Amino acid sequence: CGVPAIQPVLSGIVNGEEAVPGSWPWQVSLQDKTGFHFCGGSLINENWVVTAAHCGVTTSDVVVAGEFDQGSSSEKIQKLKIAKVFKNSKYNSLTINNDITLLKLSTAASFSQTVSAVCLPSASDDFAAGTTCVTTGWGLTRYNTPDRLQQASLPLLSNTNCKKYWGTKIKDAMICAGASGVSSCMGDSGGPLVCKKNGAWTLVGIVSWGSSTCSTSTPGVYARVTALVNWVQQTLAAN
Amino acid sequence: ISCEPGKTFKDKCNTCRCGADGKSAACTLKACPN
Repeated sequence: CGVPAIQPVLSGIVNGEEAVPGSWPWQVSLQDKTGFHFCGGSLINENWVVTAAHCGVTTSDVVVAGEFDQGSSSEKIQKLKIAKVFKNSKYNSLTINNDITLLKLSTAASFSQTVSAVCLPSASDDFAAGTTCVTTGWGLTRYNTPDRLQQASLPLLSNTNCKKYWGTKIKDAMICAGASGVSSCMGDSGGPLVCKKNGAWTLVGIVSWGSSTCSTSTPGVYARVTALVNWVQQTLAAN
Repeated sequence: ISCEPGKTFKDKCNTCRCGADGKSAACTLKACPN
């Protein structure tokens, strides 16, 4: 996991840049019956996708893998149906805490050079503040919806420094990043925030919430995967 | 933007919590059909 067949190129979502096609193989798009993209997500293995609980995904939605340009019709993509939705029981819709949902596919995904899985961290893993990580998505680039997958590098913050911005809204199951020139925005929800650990890209955050105006001077908020991995493991082990 | 401080209102398809100054707010980042 975490090693894309097509190596990504970073020259270092608002103020991001266009990514190399197929360089973020675990990035999927969640679409409704009409084909409307409403949230992002990440493949963790052939049968499962992880995304945000607030996205409100149902077994009537579709997972699209291997995509780059959403306006194109000549890409070799995979439209996968959803078997079951597993929302985290501790999700609080008022505080947006424990913002994580698992999707069991009704048909396994076919791995290739444009479709593969991202690695999951260990609950004890240490991702230090200041580390430069990456977030990707098809969300707004300006307050303008992009056709092509965007990417951005940004530093993780410590929850103590994030509280200076959001106060009591920052819970332990949350991690912040940004406030450095770029910003997650509408349409990015459920997408990944990845950092490289021992050579492999690892999922450390899931786009959750932030500035209503996608300010590039305010840190974005993501669900902290290390505080949620045990739940993921239990769910997988039981299904 | 202008909203009731601390109040949890709902934008299009996203939900938000008005800033402690009624001048801003924090919202989820979903894409809405409208």
